Amino acid sequence: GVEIETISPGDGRTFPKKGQTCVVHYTGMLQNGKKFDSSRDRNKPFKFRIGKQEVIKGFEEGAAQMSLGQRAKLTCTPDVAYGATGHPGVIPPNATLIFDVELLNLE
Amino acid sequence: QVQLQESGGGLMQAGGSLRLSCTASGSIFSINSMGWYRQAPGKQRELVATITSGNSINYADSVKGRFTISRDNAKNTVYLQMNSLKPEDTAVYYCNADRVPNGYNPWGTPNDEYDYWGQGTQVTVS
Amino acid sequence: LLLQTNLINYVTSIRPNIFVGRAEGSTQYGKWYFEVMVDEVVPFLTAQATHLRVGWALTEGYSPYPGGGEGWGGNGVGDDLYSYGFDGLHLWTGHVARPVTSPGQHLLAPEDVVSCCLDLSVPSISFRINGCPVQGVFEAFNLDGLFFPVVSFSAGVKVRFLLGGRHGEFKFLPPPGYAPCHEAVLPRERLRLEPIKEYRREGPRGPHLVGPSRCLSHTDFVPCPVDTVQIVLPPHLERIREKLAENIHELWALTRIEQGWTYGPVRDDNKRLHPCLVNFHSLPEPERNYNLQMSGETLKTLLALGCHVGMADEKAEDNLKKTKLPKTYMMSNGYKPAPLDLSHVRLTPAQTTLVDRLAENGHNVWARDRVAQGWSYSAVQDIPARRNPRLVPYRLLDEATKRSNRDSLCQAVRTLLGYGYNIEPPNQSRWDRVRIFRAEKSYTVQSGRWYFEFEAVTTGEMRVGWARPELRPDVELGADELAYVFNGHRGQRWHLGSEPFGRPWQSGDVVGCMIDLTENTIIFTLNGEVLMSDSGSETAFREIEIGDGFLPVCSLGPGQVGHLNLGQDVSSLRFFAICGLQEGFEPFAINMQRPVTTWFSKSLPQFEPVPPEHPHYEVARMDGTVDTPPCLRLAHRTWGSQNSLVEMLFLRLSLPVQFHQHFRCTNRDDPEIILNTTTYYYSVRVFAGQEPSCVWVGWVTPDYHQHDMNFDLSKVRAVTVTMGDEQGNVHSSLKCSNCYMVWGGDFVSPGRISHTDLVIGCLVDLATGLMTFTANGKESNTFFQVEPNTKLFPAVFVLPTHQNVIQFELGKQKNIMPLSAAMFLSERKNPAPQCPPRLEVQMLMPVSWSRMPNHFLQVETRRAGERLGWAVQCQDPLTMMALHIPEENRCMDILELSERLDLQRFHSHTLRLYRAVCALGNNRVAHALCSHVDQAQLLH
Repeated sequence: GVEIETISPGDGRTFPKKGQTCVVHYTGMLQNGKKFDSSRDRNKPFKFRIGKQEVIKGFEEGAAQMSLGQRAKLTCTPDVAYGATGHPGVIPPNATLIFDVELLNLE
Repeated sequence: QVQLQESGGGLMQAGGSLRLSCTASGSIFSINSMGWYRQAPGKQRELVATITSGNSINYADSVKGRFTISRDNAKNTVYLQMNSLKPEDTAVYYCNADRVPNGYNPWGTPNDEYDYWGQGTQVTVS
Repeated sequence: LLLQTNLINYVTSIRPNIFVGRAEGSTQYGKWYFEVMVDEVVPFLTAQATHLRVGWALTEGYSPYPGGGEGWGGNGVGDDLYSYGFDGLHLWTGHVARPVTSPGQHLLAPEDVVSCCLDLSVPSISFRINGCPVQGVFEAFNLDGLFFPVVSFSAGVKVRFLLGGRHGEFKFLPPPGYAPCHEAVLPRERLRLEPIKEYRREGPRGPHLVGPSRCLSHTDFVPCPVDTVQIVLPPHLERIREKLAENIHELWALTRIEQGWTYGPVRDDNKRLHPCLVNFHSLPEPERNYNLQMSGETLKTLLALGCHVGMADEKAEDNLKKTKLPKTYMMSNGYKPAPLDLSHVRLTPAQTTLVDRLAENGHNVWARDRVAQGWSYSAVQDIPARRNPRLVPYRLLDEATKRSNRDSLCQAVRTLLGYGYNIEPPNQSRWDRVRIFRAEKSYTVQSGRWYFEFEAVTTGEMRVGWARPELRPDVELGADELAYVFNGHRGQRWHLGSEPFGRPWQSGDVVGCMIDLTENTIIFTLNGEVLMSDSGSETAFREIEIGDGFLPVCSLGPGQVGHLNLGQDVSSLRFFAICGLQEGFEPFAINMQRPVTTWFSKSLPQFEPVPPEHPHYEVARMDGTVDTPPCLRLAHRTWGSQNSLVEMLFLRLSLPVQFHQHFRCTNRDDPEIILNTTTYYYSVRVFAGQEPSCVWVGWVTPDYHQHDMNFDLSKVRAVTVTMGDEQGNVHSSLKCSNCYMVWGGDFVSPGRISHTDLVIGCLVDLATGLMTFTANGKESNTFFQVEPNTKLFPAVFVLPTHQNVIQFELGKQKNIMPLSAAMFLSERKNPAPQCPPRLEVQMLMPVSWSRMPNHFLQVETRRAGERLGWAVQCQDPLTMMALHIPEENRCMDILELSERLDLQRFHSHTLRLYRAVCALGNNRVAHALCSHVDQAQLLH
């Protein structure tokens, strides 16, 4: 499963359903606090749809669980993540990911 | 360490007799002019008549009425008796002893701050 | 195995200048409470979460620096075992964030008020936000040192300090028994916001380099008087003390007569009536007896101190005019005598010092008995609350109370002089006193005529001159052959020894240092005038070999400031035209576009490898045999010699062992146990002749910088974070520390020099999370349990008292796997012990060089008023790139590699490998390299 913990209050009562675009500003790291994604250095928000399964299922469920303008820490287990496959040179074949996500500008 | 345990000043009607026993237990040095302070609830603190070793009493503006204050230096005890209860006499009453004799200190600030303030009691007038 | 790089922020720290604590017999209060409110916060500015933490800190260890430091950098409150913080979601201690189930569960935001309360009786720090208490509390921490409020923040945050009632007003009522922090201000000083520690300051002419600052200790508030009543002086007590009492009575009555005080047979202060009203004091009076105690105690204290009492020409005192009369005395009083001994004999400086120490002792005894009663210190007098603003020690007292306690003693001493008295008057901290600043080793000059200037703003102990690139940070300037320096506090030229030269300087005087490498000469000019040697030579030093080069250098003592001007701008150079301009001397760094970077000797102890040329210690790598495992033995080269040093030694192993991420439980040795076990073995053998009471065996964490030379097992840092539910009952209690060792004396107490060596083994389990200790095959009662994701280094603390001391034995036991498997991944399943070259013994070193940042955070602090209190704001971004060493769990500035010539080469080859792996159109690996090196780092 995916665990969600709030960090800052959000707008609330605005959860993206299937079929919208969403822009997020996220930072993702290993279980041992090893940063390997940060959308802030690229200075562009990550754009993704819901229902196309382009992003991993854990990230999609975590993003759809929270509301607009909310900052949330999402812990994704390797089962709902790459897990054994991982990423050569990026992610070990067994790791639990922690991603902080600030959903904004729902469309 | 010298502690002044004071018991008395019970609550009775006007005109009654109240006996207050103050006993100072501690070091054998500097036991003189052990006297009394009063403080009304929410009002300024005043100095009641203070007896010194040798039976000398220093009075003030609040000694009006029927006071009698006697002391014994053998056990450092004071038996203060009040016979004139007034509605304005309700206050917390503290018994304070110090090295300073006859309300005088030839040092200055040090011995002035050199006071042994013991526990106190409550005096209430109906 | 590869250095990491990332961009971090600059974090600064501000305290409220209120130090509190407790000790045996202290005059302070054990409960405190303060308030901080937040006005403006700009989250995610400069692509990084804004830092903001509020809490307490300890004076002894909390010394943050602008650089990276531990972790990934940006250390604030709670990133050390000396501070505890709260950022809104977690409680910070030991660089570990533990979430708290607060009612709000949100990060610090504008219009947020945080109340912090500290209890010293039972050590506990608690926080609450907007009236909502947090569930977690810190407990059972070390009570050494003093505590002060502290806030750590990055750029883009504005806060206000509601310190008591004078400066700001509390938004919420304090808990009962908790005094506001405004009551703990010392009488000598006023409230003022200031940083914790600094090595530089902004000034009118330019940056002012500052040195160490003296700090009060928790034992400075206790009174330590001398028992003077024990000594008796009957020859004075018989007659001299009543003469003193007579004149004291004279002065006493003179005061009343000068005052409105009237004469009245019974003491009536209301009508100002004189209880005695007699010129000659009536001796039978107990008040007169108490004045005899006056004189007696004064004489006893005088004899107890170094004073020698006596009588010399008392008939002379009787002969002079003792009965001086002003004719203004009251008609009840007689002729009050004024000896006027000041005219006959004035008070000597020694005499006024004697008066001062007598007054100090008289106040110290009173402070001691007030402490015995149970009084405390407060900025506002409160008799019912047992608070007195004058029970601080005499050194801490203000000058008004000093003169009030000194006037009568001055009169008494004048009387004594008139009577003719013949009284006559009777390792780690070393680095914390001197801070050395020097230029970078890339600016060394080997030819020409160079000139630079230094300004002594504060008259004190500073040493300015030229130094060699090899100059060590521990040694003082000039004590070796690596520095030609001048000390203007005493007028001494210093090089491999001190010799008088020149004259001492004053405040504001500028000294110009000029080096001539063509003539091999050094010249020091004070205010444009060349300092003169005793022989008559203008050159302070001569016949100087060029060698490898020279650099400007300066050293400052405690509480000293100085302005160093290399000479980038000629218009800012003073006295250069007076001396040096027409002599062919050029200002240092004249055509340089950017200011010269400087290095300072940081005083943070760290573990470094044992050098092979160390004259006192030697480490041998003994191989393994049929019945002996590999071992590293320590020996003393200079033991039993006149020129030998013996002191505590802190040693560790260079490689750590790391626990599992999740604690999933868990002769002839059986292979299933061999390849299914998780415990590891590690032993230390103390040789015969070395006292077992002077060795400590165990493990250490990466954050251990305590170089105390009197180390005891009770001096280790320890804290307990307790998390409770809403009802208050705790569901979590986690211990945090940095040293898990045992004491060798415990095993030897149960039983002079013994022939048998002492073998102590430390069993570790990386799955359960526990480590145990055994001695000579006997199970001990010492156990420890630690949290996951913790890496520990084997370590020993030893006091050498023998030629051969200790031996690190790295082998295996029955059904137990050795430390090589735990340390190395490639040998994870190898039961055979081994010692690869990487494994090594490292020693703790007190001082090391560090690089000062080029730019610093600009923090603006002031006070808005009594309604709003003090305000702090910082709004200018400032970032830096950090280089992180993985195994040691600490980072450093990427620009520090200009002097680290090995790490620079390794990182350059790492970058070359990074290019090589993605070379020739390997886009699948080029994508992966972005997670390691990113666009922001590349552009920066």
